[PDB]
Amino acid sequence: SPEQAMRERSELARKGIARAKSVVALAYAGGVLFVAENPSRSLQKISELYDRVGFAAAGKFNEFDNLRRGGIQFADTRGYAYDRRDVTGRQLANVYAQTLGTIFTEQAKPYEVELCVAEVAHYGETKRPELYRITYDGSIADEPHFVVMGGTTEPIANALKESYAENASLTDALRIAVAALRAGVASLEVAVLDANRPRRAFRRITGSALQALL
Amino acid sequence: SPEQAMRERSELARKGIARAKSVVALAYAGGVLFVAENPSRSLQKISELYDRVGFAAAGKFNEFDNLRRGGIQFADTRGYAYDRRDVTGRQLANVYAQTLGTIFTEQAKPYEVELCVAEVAHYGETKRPELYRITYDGSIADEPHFVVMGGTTEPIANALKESYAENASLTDALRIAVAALRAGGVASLEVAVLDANRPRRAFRRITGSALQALL
Amino acid sequence: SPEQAMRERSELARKGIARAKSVVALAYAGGVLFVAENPSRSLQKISELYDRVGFAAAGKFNEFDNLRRGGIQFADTRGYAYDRRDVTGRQLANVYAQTLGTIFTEQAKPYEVELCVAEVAHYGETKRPELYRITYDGSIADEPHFVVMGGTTEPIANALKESYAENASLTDALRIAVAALRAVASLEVAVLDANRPRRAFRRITGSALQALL
Amino acid sequence: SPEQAMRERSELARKGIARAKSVVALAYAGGVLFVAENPSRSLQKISELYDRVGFAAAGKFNEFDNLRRGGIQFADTRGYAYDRRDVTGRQLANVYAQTLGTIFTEQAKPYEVELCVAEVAHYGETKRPELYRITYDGSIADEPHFVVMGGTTEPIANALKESYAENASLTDALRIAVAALRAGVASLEVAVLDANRPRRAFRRITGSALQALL
Amino acid sequence: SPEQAMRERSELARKGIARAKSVVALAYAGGVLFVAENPSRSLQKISELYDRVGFAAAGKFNEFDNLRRGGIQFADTRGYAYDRRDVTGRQLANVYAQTLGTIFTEQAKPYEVELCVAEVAHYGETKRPELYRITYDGSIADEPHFVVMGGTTEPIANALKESYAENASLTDALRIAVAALRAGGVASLEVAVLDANRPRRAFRRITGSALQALLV
Amino acid sequence: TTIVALKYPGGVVMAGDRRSTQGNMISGRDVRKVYITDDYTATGIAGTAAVAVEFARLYAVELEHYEKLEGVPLTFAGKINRLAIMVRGNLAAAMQGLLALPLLAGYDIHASDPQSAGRIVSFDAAGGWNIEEEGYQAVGSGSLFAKSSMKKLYSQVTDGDSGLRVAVEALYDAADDDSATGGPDLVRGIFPTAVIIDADGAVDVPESRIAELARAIIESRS
Amino acid sequence: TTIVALKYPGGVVMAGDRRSTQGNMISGRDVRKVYITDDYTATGIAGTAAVAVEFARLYAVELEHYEKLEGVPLTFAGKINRLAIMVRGNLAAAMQGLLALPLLAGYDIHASDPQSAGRIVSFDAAGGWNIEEEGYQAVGSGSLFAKSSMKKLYSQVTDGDSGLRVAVEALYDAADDDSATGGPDLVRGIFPTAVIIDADGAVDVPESRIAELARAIIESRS
Amino acid sequence: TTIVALKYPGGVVMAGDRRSTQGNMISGRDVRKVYITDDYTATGIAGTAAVAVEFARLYAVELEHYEKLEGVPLTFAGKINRLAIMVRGNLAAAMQGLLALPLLAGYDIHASDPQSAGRIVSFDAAGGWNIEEEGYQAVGSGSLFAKSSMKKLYSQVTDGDSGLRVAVEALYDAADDDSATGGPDLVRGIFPTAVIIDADGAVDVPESRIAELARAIIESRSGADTFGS
Amino acid sequence: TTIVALKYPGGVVMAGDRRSTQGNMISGRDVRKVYITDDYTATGIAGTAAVAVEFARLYAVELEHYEKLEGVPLTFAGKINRLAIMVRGNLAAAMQGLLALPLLAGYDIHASDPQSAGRIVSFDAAGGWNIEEEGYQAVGSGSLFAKSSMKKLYSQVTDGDSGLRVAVEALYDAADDDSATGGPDLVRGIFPTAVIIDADGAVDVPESRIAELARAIIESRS
Repeated sequence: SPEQAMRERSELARKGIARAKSVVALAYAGGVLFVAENPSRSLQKISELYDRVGFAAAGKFNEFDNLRRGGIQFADTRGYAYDRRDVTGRQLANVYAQTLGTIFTEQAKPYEVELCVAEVAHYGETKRPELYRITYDGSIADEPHFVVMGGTTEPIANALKESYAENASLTDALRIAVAALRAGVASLEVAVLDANRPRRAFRRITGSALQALL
Repeated sequence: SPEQAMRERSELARKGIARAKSVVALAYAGGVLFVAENPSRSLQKISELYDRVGFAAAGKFNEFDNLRRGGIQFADTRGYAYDRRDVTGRQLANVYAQTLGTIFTEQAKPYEVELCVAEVAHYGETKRPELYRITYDGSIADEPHFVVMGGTTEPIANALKESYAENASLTDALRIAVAALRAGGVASLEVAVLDANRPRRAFRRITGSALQALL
Repeated sequence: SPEQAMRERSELARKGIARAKSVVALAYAGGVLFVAENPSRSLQKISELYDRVGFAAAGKFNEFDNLRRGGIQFADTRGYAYDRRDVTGRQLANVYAQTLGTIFTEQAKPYEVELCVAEVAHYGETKRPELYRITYDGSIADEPHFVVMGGTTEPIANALKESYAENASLTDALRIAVAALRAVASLEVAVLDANRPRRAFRRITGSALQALL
Repeated sequence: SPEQAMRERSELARKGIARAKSVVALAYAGGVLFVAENPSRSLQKISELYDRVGFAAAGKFNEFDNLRRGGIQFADTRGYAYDRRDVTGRQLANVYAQTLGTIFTEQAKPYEVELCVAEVAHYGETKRPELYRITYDGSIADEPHFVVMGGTTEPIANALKESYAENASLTDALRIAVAALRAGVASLEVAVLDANRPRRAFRRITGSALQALL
Repeated sequence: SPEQAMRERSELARKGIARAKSVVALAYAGGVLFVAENPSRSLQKISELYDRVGFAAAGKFNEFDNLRRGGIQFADTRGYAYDRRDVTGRQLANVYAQTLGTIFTEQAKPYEVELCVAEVAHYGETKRPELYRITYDGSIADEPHFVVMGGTTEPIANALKESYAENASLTDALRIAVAALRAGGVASLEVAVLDANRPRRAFRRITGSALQALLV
Repeated sequence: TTIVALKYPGGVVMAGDRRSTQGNMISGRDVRKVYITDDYTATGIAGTAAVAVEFARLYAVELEHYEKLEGVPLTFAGKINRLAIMVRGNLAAAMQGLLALPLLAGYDIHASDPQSAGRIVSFDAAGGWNIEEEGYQAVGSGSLFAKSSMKKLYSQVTDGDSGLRVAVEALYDAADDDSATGGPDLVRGIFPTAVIIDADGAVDVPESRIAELARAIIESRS
Repeated sequence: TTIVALKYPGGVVMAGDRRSTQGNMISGRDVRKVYITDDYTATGIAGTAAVAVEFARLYAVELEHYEKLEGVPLTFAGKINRLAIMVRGNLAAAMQGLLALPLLAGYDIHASDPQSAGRIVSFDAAGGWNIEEEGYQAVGSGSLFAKSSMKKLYSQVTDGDSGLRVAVEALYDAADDDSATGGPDLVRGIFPTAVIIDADGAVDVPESRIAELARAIIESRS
Repeated sequence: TTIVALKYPGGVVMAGDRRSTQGNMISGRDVRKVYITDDYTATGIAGTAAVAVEFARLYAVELEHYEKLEGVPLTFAGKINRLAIMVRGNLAAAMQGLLALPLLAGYDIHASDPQSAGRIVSFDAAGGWNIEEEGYQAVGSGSLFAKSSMKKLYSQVTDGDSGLRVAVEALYDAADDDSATGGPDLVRGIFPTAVIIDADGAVDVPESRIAELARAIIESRSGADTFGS
Repeated sequence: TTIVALKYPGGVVMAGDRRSTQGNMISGRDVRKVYITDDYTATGIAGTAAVAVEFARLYAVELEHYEKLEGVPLTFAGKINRLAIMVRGNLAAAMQGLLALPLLAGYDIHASDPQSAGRIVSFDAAGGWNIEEEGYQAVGSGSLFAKSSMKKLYSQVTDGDSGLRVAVEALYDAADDDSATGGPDLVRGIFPTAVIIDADGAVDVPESRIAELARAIIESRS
């Protein structure tokens, strides 16, 4: 029954992602901002992938951490086989798309995850941030302003949909992001792909320094 | 039930192709023209395969991008093992036919896609453009004037079936296509041609102001 | 349920072949004539296999083109490993029989195809043409005068049995072939010409196609 | 269920063999005689295996041709590894028994075939002919005078059961063979293992020569 | 029902062994004696395995001939690897037990067979003969006097159970055996013995006029 | 051995000698070294006979294999590449004494100008190929002699007939200086073999025509 | 062989000679050693012809393969690395006489200063690469003579024209001292080939242009 | 060793000597070097005995293997190719001292003209083959001697018997100049062996005809020696 | 070492010496070199002891393994072939000093004439075999001596016993000339071993008979 299985697996996945905490990523003046509901001190739902490329996920941790590692593996290998500047957010999204598509199809259980790959311009370069969302079945789509994943999204999506305004400051953006999440610091994981860093954009904003923003 | 299984598979693929945006490819005076409804800046539905061979698809992106890469792999390998001029649109269509046929048969899920392989004459050469359509089950067919894939085709097919003129200009051709497509803008269209006039690499994208203009 | 599967797979196959266009091959004075209903500018259901061995098929294109390539692979390899003259139709048919037999048994889906392998004598040699028919399940059989495959065969066939004459020429048999077909640039035609020195196979296309009619 | 499998598998083999043409093999003064209903000039059901060993089969061609080749493979390899005279009909029968047994058990579909392996004495030697029948299930059994396979056997078996004359003439056997065959020349495949031949016993009786004996 | 299946599987095997001809092996003054119902000119159910070890089987020929060959393979490899004296009937029975057990478990169809491995003492050793019976599922058991396999055993078993004599002679043992086999001639029988009196290879077939003389 | 090939307006001619040697001993008197590979191509191979023959045979099968499979012949460039790959693949064995060098001659059907469609391609032991642009080429132990001969005779090449004549005379000069190359054998009637290729395809030259050219060359030098 | 490459403001020119040798013998007079690899890159390879040709052909395919697959061209650094990998891969064979060394020239489209975008990269047998910062480089048996010539003539390279002219004079000096490098052949009309690359892409220099420069140089030294 | 083969009208004859050597020592006096491969083929192998024998045996099995499998014999060209492949395959071993060179003789039932259907094929160590057009060929340490002898005697070959005679005389000439080739042994009654092939198939020549022929050659040789100096 | 075999009417005898050496040093005095392989076959092996013993042992197992599996003994030709295969398989090792050469003797129960049913087969290091037709054969470091001795004595063989005596005398002659072969040792009572095979099978010859024969031979030489 190619049609029933497809539906069940798909349901099983959507449900898992639904019962998980929410994550949000949005474009902003200095880069991209990642904000996720994360109680744990040492478990990260947001991570650096390459020089200017970031990663964020929602769902089952062991499953998305697996994808995170694979992504890092792919990026480092490319950069080395060619050059660093040949690695791009589009390539990583494309890879995740193909990977999840395969898992969803040939693995025992679908991956209960939803991913977001983001990329900002290179230092001194001028380019519009890019955000990609890959879903448990390998579907891919690029959002122009923000991405929301995990749990009940609509409430966070709409809240942000009315809230958001590009070119916002880091703080106005951080606040808008948190509030949308609120619709649907010791409980927040925050990081940015900062377009002003010379090579490695990824940077965590934690502790007191996070407090001030908040 | 094998008869039943085959049916469910075809049904699943058809549904996926149906819920997807539409794509059109048509012959014209200077080559072949590819027009697709596409919001995205970065994810493409139309691509170069080889020197005079183009590719267009509709359906699930990750699945047809997979086929696109495989196609490029096949073409580059053949050209290298033999010579560039030995690679043809017919070979590529044939390969896709066999590939999709196998997927549709032995893979967990059929590929929710529909492909079009096009070829124009070599520079200074004189030959009628060729268009092929390969469906999700491996069925292949060559259309003489245009191909339509994705979503609700009949409306677009008929609209084009009447609108069509051989040797239309690029502007005229673009218009029939856009018009035909809505019957069933630039920040929502992916456009590219196989330009028979180009010396080696025919494929070229028409984007931005250049495209706007032609519209 | 080995018996049920066997029946379903078999049905699935027969149906596919049924919904496909028809093909006919008949022995004529001049060797073998291949005539098939085919509108395509670029897809062939009739092909050369080896020097004096021809191939014709009906059913799913990607599946029989697959078999066609494998046949060419087999023939070229044998001729090289031994000698050209050691390659025969009986041999190519035998291989297809074993191949389809295996597909029908161990593959996900049976091949919706029906094949015909034909062979004419070598130049200056004197031998009666041979025609083989291999079916989706690996069954093989050699017809003495003609073979019909694809779609609704009996009308075309039965028509053929009375219509058939031995040594009917390209034109006469050719029409009988077209007639059973009905029972110009939308048709593919080729012959294994026993009168050619090595490669018997040759396509009859364009203007020459109407002339023989 | 396991009984349903066997039951089901067994029925298919029988049905396949039943709908197939019949073949007969019988001992005679000069060797063994093979006679099968065959409308084909080019496709063979009777074949040479080794010096004094013959093969005959009924059922699906591609399947018993497969077995025929494997038999020749086995025989030629054994004769080469040891000596020609070490190859025997009993060995070949044994091998087929094991082979079909395995197919019937572990292959997708059973082989719709029934085989007969025959052996005559070596030149100038004096030994009684041997006939072996191997079924689709690997069952094996040696008949003292004749073997019948394919289609409806009983009719042919009984008809032959009546007329068997050990040490009959070649023509007698041929003649007898056709009738039993008939009760069930351009449509006959005839060959014998001629004990009188110095090395290779197998030889086909075709054309005018065959006519002569009818 | 995995167990239920393992039930049918087991009936499937038993019914094949049931429908097969019977075989009997018995101890006697001179060694072990093997007697089976066998019309065949050239297909054997009784065979030599090693110097003082014999083999007998009932069931599907191609399946027990397979086991016979594997047995010979095992014995010859072991003897060569170590020494001839290191090969014993117990080892062979143990190997068959493990083999059939595996077949019965992981193979498509169970083997429709029942085997008997017998050992006589080496030349000069005084040792009572050993008879082992291995069944289609890998069960093993050593009988002190005789073993019966194939077809309807009980009738033959009981018949033998009553006239069994230890230290019994070859002619006496032969007749005793042939009788019990009737309960459930030369042209129809395969006869052989592990003759403990032989210097190395105990196994030897009793055929033709000699078998004829013994039946006399 | 000496195999020559030259371009004439509208085509190519390739001819080879018939000698075979084992050291100083003549081991062959009528070896055929020029093969018609396909309708528009001819191959001539020098070096180790066993390998030379295998090459020509395999190469022709590979070309026809592609044609049947793809419905169309390989482009001339594809043909060159396939042959080069075959040579390169024999480099280890060649270093060990199994050296075989081919000479390729053909008529390119797809070339724009027919008078210039003739093609001559030489190969080195590593598979390196070169499309000859000067009109002629040669391979084998007598190739230098033949090439020096053709250099002074080439200007007389205006058609297939004068081409074939220059080819035979070049082979004659090669035999005159290289004991490993066989000259025309008048006593046994054995002469070089040759293939001509033009728009109408590759055709074996009749022995009688070569015999006439050979005898003329000889009477001339006499 | 001698292949030269020089930077000029806004671009690069690469030029190579036409000779081929087998020991002391001239085996080629019209070999093309400089290839346009992609729209902004040119490769010139010296050494074993078979290997050199294979390299250029494979390299171009690899570059275009990436472009079609990823939708954009490899960065210039990536191009260098890929070439370097190929060279490194042939080290074993090079040790055994299959040595081939490439010279890379290109225009970097992503470089900040366009008049400075020209790139010249040399490679050693182990795949070690070096982006030339002094303006010119050369590879092959006549490379020292060419480099020493360019050292004295480089100040003259003020544009792509004088650069092409200097390149040709360097090749001429190379052939004047290295018998394995072919000078301009006035009798046959064969001249070094050259590729120029600027912001508008890589282009083959017209033979007539090179012939004019060549004749002038000859008149000058006369 | 010396093995010769020649074409006569309507047939081919192949004959070989019986000697075997280990350096200078004679290690065999009755070795049979000519084998009937199939009904219309014969093989004679020179070189390392152990390899030579394996070749003939394997080759015969391969030819018969094809026939049984395909219902028809291999064409003569196929037979040649199969043997050449076998020789090529032994090239590494041959270099290590396991060299074996075969000589093939046959009658092609499919050739056009039956009087010319005879075939002779020689092979080099790399598997290179060559169909002979001059009527004769030889292989082994005495082959040069045998060929130069046949060159002067070939015009006497007008049928099977005169061909057999010339062959025997060529082997005799080889033994006369090559210590590794054995001449006729009158004391022990050991003579060259020979196979004859024509339209009716390959047949072993009876020792008696070969023995008579050999004595006749010897007697002729004695007479001629006495007549001259 | 020296192992001899001969044919007498209705049977065969094979006999071998008892010495073992490690250079010039005598390392064994009672080695048994002749084995009864099956009821109608005997094998004698010379060369490297370790390999020689393994061969005999493996060979006998392989003959009996065939018999048990197929219910019938291998034909004599099959026995020969199996032994030859074993020798060929040891060729590489033999070139490294692990050489072993066997000598086979047997009675073919399936031959036509029983008085001529005896068989003797010699083998070379490559596995080449030869069925001896002249009545006797020998292998080992003293084989030439033994053979030249048998050549002069063979005419005396008229029965099992006279054959056995000739075999023993041949071994004696071998020891007389080859320090690696051991003569009869009277002080220790060690004598050559021997196997006799006829229609009734292979039998070990009793030490006492060999000793009587030995002494008579010695007496006769004194």
